[PDB]
Amino acid sequence: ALNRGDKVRIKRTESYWYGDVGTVASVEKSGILYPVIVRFDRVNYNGFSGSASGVNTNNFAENELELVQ
Amino acid sequence: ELSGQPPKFGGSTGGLLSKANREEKYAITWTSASEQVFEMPTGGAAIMNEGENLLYLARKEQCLALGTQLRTKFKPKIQDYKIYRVYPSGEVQYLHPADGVFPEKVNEGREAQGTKTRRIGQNPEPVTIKFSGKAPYEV
Amino acid sequence: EQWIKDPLNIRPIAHAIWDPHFGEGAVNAFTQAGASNPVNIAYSGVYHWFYTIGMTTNQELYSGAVFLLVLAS
Amino acid sequence: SHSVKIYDTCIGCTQCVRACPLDVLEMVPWDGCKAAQIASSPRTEDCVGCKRCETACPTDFLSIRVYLGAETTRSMGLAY
Amino acid sequence: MALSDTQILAALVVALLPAFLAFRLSTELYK
Amino acid sequence: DDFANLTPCSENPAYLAKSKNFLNTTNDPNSGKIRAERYASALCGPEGYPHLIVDGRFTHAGDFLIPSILFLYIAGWIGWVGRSYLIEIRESKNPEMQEVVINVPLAIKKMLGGFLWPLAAVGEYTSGKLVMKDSEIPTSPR
Amino acid sequence: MDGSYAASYLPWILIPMVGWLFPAVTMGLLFIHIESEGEG
Amino acid sequence: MDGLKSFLSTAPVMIMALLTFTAGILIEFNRFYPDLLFHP
Amino acid sequence: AKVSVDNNPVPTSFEKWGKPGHFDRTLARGPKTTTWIWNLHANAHDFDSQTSDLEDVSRKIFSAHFGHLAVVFVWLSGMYFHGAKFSNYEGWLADPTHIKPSAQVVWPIVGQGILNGDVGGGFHGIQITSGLFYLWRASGFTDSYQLYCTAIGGLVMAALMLFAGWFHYHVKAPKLEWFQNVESMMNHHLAGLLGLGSLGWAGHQIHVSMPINKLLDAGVAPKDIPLPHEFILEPSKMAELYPSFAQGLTPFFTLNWGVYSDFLTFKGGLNPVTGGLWLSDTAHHHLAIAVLFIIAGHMYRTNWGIGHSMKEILEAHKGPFTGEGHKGLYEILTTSWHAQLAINLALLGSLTIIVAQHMYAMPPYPYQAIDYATQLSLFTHHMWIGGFLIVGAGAHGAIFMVRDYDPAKNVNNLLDRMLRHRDAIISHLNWVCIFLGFHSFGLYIHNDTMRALGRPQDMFSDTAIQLQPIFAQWVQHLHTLAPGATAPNALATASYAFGGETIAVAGKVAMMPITLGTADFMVHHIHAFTIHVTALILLKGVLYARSSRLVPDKANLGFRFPCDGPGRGGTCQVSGWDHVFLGLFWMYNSLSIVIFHFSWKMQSDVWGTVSPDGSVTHVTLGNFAQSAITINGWLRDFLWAQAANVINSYGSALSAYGIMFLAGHFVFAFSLMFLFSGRGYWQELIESIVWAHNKLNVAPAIQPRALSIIQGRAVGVAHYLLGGIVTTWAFFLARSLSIG
Ligand code: CLA
Ligand code: CLA
Ligand code: CLA
Ligand code: CLA
Ligand code: CLA
Ligand SMILES: CCCCCCCCCCCCCCCC(=O)OC[C@H](COP(=O)(O)OC[C@@H](O)CO)OC(=O)CCCCCCCCCCCCCCC
Ligand SMILES: CC1=C(/C=C/C(C)=C/C=C/C(C)=C\C=C\C=C(C)\C=C\C=C(C)\C=C\C2=C[C@H](C)[C@H](O)CC2(C)C)C(C)(C)C[C@@H](O)C1
Ligand code: SF4
Ligand code: SF4
Repeated sequence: ALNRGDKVRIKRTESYWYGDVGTVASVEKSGILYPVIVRFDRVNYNGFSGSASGVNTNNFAENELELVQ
Repeated sequence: ELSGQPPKFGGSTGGLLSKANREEKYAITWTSASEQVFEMPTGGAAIMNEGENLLYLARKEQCLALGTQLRTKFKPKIQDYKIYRVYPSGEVQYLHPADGVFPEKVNEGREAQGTKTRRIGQNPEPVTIKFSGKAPYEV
Repeated sequence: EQWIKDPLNIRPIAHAIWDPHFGEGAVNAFTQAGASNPVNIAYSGVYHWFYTIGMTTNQELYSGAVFLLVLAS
Repeated sequence: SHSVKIYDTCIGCTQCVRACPLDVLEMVPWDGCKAAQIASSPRTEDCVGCKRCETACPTDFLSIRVYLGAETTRSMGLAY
Repeated sequence: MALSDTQILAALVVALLPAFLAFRLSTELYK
Repeated sequence: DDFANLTPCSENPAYLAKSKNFLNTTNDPNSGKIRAERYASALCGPEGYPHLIVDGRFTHAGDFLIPSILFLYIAGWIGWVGRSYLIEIRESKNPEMQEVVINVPLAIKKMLGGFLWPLAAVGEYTSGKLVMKDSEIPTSPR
Repeated sequence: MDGSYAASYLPWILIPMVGWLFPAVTMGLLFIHIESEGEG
Repeated sequence: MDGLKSFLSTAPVMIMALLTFTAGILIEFNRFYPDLLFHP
Repeated sequence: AKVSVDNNPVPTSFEKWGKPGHFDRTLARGPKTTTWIWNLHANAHDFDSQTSDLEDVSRKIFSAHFGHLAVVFVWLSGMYFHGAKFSNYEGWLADPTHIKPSAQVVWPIVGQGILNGDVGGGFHGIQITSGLFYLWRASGFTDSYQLYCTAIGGLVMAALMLFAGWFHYHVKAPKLEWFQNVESMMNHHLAGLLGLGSLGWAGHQIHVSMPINKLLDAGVAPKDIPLPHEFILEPSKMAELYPSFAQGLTPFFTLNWGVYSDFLTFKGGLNPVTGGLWLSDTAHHHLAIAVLFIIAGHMYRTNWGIGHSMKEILEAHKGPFTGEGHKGLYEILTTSWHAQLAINLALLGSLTIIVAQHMYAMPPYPYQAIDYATQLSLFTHHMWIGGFLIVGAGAHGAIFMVRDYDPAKNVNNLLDRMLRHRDAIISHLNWVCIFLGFHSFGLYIHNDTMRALGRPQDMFSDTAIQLQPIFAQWVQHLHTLAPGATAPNALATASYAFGGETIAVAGKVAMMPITLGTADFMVHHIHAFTIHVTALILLKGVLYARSSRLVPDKANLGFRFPCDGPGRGGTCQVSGWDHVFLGLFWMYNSLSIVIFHFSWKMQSDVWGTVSPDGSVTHVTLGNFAQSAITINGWLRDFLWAQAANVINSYGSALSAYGIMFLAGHFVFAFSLMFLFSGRGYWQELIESIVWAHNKLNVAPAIQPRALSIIQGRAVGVAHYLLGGIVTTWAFFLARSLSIG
């Protein structure tokens, strides 16, 4: 359902982007239980104390994403 | 049992204490291709001799730090070190590597431990498990 | 019993002082409020409370203390 | 000793095992991720609780969590 | 009038009772 | 009969006694006299210093109301130009780079358009895109 | 250190016990209890 | 030069230039009209 | 010639000015969070981490040092210009005992014109406490035009320094071999810089300063005194002032030096007219040290095989207890800039401490001893500079140990042996710190309790149990007898602090004997305790930076990391940077006690007014002896009593100081925001505020982040030290300007 370039809202309820919007960078079609890959403009808190950047990509299941586009 | 010429060291105050003869100590053994200088985790520099080596340390973390230094800071990389736990009675327990393959790479025959079939957000609420000797992650 | 005779000019006393580490100067300084020994000066305002609620004699205070001992037991 | 748990959001990047200084973690075969491997904590009695494995985890929230518990000589990392 | 020595000693003896009761309560609570 | 404890500075003996020796704030030699004149119309306390009354009354509107309006206009100007510049640069390809290196042309273009910030703000609120919905904002777990 | 209250000799003996004897006895008992290995 | 223009447009330079502009405005106004406690 | 350079290595362009963070690979990518800003201002001047080539690092260091020289030159030129245009130096020169120095004038805008107090002579301005006027009078300045020309020359020198940096980096960059000519550098910098500088200053003094100051001290008006070039043009005046100048330079070349005895003396002591040192004594002094430094040159082999070799000397001094001895240190100090920085910082900080402690006992400048404010300001200022430099040595040594230390080149040498018995060193040092603190501060607390309990006869005082500094008294006695006995050709003592008569100028005591008693014993041993504790902290930082029993791999974690984790019971503040952060506070404590002791003792036992009869009335009377033995005495007779002049400063010319006093008391407290808290709380608060700004669609692209743990600690310590030092500065300046 979710393809490349899809703007989706995150509903994992514990990820850094809960309620934020991201874009679907890739979807892997197999038995993987978190197949969707979503990338975001903002970066999370990931990194050692003093790092100047975080992580702007994550893996999500299909059910925890709401299509917006 | 445990064989190897100890590296030539002048002795330092950072070595073992009474815990070694009272609780336990740790031993690290490796094969060196040349007598060369390396760094004691307890402070100072000592030369290790060609062939077998054997070193007694007080903590497993010190042994693994020495193993990391051996693996990273030498062009003829030393990947054959072995870390044992030596008890005061005399028992020697093989610790690292567990099955002979480094834990970084996946090897068949290992058993999953501490793996939960849910995600971090699906843990039970504490109020539903209170007055029992359990924690949300323990469930 | 002396305080009630002049509440506006007498300092209430909290408890007596017994300190072997004291010196002569401290002993002279802390002998206050008309006492015959080093004493402290009460600042919890219990003298006014006891006076207002009707306690006027030492024996009444003693009976109250014993009764409170019994109540705590 | 402390407890180490690995949740099903692991992608098998093996960074946690590399970051562990006391060799507590291991890489075991799996099927839930593309790398088909998941982290494990067999030697959990040697863990000190430095949280280096948690720092190394790149998921949105840590797929590996460390819960500090009972303290032993090993857990305190004492040399005496 | 100021108290007497017998009054102070009697107060000590009376207070000896809550001490014993408090010891019993502490032992009961520890159990 | 309001402020029976506050007297006019024009008659308060302390203020008149102390206003002769008012210090000169600037290089002008009679700045102290000007200050004494300007403060003689206020409400001085027993110690002779002016007091500002802020209760809504328009007789003392100069104490709070006029500076309040001035500050509100200026602060709204600043906030509106900042928000407009932020929203404008947010559609570019490197919004963060333009945050540290200011786009001075666009910056000044937004700088000069801020004097109509109340009309723009009310039009923004009526258009509905001044305030985002609660479901479109990232939120922390409860 | 000398008082004019009734039974002024009591602080001469009560304070040392509260000062030395009781604290020392309590220190010893607690130290033995918290250090008694086993049985719990 | 383009590089000089870009350097002049950086955050500290803009913030300090605006601060000196505002400070000069305030100082000149207070010089020519001092001691303004209220709109009289 | 050993010169080797590279031509046009780095083009001169403006493009990289428009891309901040270009030096760092992690920052040149572009900011995503606010931390990118704080890193940019923090990793800028750390050239070692930016690149791995040592030659590029050395070139950058050379040009950066040129830049700091240019900045200092601009500062000096500004000082001279502001002393030439906005100062009463010409007025003060005619009446030095009745006019206060002043070189800062305040514009009247919002009532700050009250700061322009009456400094005497009809001049209104801020009184200065740097002592520049006395230095200028000693240098022979008499007109403001000379000061203006000095300022112009300083600006020209600053521009020349800037051009030198640009040339020696962007055009002709020296090679690595050039930088490692430590023998040539040491020769040229001992003989060509220190020796030649001393010779030039001795020539200036003899040919300029002494005649002008001799005429000035006699009573001649400044305008009547001939200009300095007229003495050279017409040596008749010079021969008139000093007869031996009639003999010319013949006795110098014939070793008949004694004839020059009139203007090259060995008097010692103070000049009665001005209260400063004799300029003839200073002339022979700087001449002698010039000769000594030029002789100390020509020592290291550079190009003609005639000289010592540093490596040979280092590798030759080895003994039984030290294994390889001083082997490998030459490669350490010729390949790592950080070790050189550590050694130089330690020695330089101790040098400014020596400067502070020696410039007050023998005041070298005319009319400086009687200006108590200038004395206190100079002492405290250079004291603080020395303390900061020593802490910086303790820091950059640990930086070297983490980064540039290599175990391969250090086997059984002194560094390795140090790394081997480090536990014994730290344990014995910790014990001595505990012993010193216990016994000394317990003397203080014991005195407090004895005084509070009404038993003054059980105290530690001169009337009570004595505790006299017998060794210091003995050395004072020896130095008082030195003229005539052990220094036969000296006329007076080195200083009157040891003993002698009371030198007083203009009815104000310039220098009188400083007696040491029980209080001096206690305070000196308190100083020893504080210094040993600070040394303990910095030594633990340096020695244990590589590893420890708790964390055996701290070297791989870096030099500046907050912690290892909550494991092992908690591993907070284990890096060397954390040891520096902890040692900064103890340096502050020790130096605060030092300056407090100096101020109180100076006010109570030396400074004051002398009557025509000869009696001396001190600033705070003789209250130091009987009050400085209890902490209550320090709190009541020093802080509360002497803070009156700074709390009552409102409404007068000193009001600014009062304001600044409160300012300090604020910032210190403000620092407790960062030292007492952590960053997770602030991160969650920022999360809520970010939600707020997001509701209105005004969220910033650069995501705001709470400060890092290391940044939080650094901000806390910086604001703390700033507040405390500003408080002490305001208090000292107000008190010293309010005591006449
Ligand atoms: C060396 C210093 C020193 C010492 C040892 C004392 C000793 C004493 N002073 Mg004293 N005093 C001193 C200096 C000193 N003073 C000075 C300099 C002054 C100022 C001039 C005074 C002014 C002063 C006054 C005005 C009074 C005293 C009083 C007393 C007595 C109080 C009795 C007591 O402590 O039991 C009570 C003990 C406690 C309350 C213990 C509290 C401390 C612990 C840490 C709290 C408990 C924590 C924890 C729960 C402990 C667990 C249990 C433990 C066993 C593990 C005691 C003899 C009083 C007195 O004589 O009345 C009897 C009194 O009124 N003193
Ligand atoms: C909690 C209440 C309390 C407190 C704080 C004090 C405080 C004091 N009493 Mg005191 N006293 C109290 C109740 C109290 N009294 C009662 C109820 C009695 C009647 C039995 C007495 C009878 C008494 C005598 C006869 C004397 C004192 C003396 C003193 C002083 C010496 C220190 C001391 O207590 O040891 C000595 C006193 C005792 C050991 C009395 C026993 C303590 C009471 C009875 C029990 C209190 C238990 C308490 C609640 C435990 C709390 C636990 C908590 C800390 C965790 C001191 C000022 C001495 C004095 O005047 O010195 C100048 C003295 O000679 N007291
Ligand atoms: C350490 C060096 C130093 C220091 C601390 C001072 C300090 C002072 N000088 Mg001074 N001065 C110095 C060196 C120094 N001077 C030198 C070397 C000269 C010789 C050229 C002078 C010549 C001089 C004169 C002639 C005067 C002073 C005055 C003053 C006082 C008023 C402050 C002032 O000028 O700001 C005034 C305010 C400003 C300069 C603000 C203007 C805006 C600034 C420059 C913002 C900077 C950015 C700007 C927008 C340009 C962009 C650049 C960008 C591309 C990087 C003050 C006590 C004045 C004084 O005491 O009068 C009684 C005065 O008249 N100075
Ligand atoms: C006589 C020769 C001579 C002299 C005077 C100096 C002087 C200096 N060197 Mg140096 N050096 C020399 C030879 C010399 N060097 C040689 C041969 C080498 C190669 C082995 C080096 C390599 C070297 C390095 C690698 C560094 C220095 C640095 C420095 C400066 C340290 C800062 C200081 O002392 O503050 C005191 C400052 C002053 C007294 C101001 C002096 C201003 C100019 C430059 C002095 C010119 C004097 C010259 C003889 C003309 C005067 C004669 C006449 C007009 C009166 C200082 C100016 C450091 C630096 O970067 O500074 C630039 C540094 O890092 N030197
Ligand atoms: C000759 C002096 C000297 C030199 C050349 C260096 C050189 C260096 N130091 Mg070092 N240092 C020194 C003295 C010196 N230090 C002293 C005396 C101390 C003790 C305080 C330190 C403590 C120190 C630490 C703790 C660290 C360095 C680091 C460094 C490296 C560059 C990073 C850096 O600090 O830049 C960046 C500089 C700053 C961000 C400073 C800006 C903030 C300052 C503190 C504000 C000052 C405010 C001012 C006093 C008053 C303003 C008031 C306000 C109201 C206007 C570099 C090798 C760092 C490193 O690891 O490099 C390898 C590092 O972590 N140094
Ligand atoms: C003056 C009175 C006031 C100060 C009194 C304090 C003195 C206390 C100790 C005595 C100093 C003895 C030095 C001899 C020691 C000595 O000269 O050693 C020299 C010896 C090296 O001997 P070698 O001849 O082998 O050395 C060859 C060297 O040239 C290295 O190449 O070093 C050692 O044996 C190890 C040093 C152990 C040092 C123990 C630590 C002592 C720390 C405390 C010192 C404190 C002094 C503080 C005040 C300055
Ligand atoms: C539009 C705008 C923005 C946004 C603005 C927003 C979203 C505003 C939202 C406001 C809300 C939600 C609520 C506001 C409440 C205001 C209240 C309660 C005002 C009360 C006033 C009182 C009580 C007046 C009191 C007395 C009034 C009287 C005149 C005297 O003095 C005496 C005195 C002081 C008692 C920014 C911030 C993004 C940028 C700005 O430039 C423009
Ligand atoms: S907390 Fe540290 S020791 Fe424990 S598993 Fe993680 S990395 Fe290993
Ligand atoms: S770091 Fe995280 S994602 Fe990577 S292997 Fe370990 S638990 Fe899995």
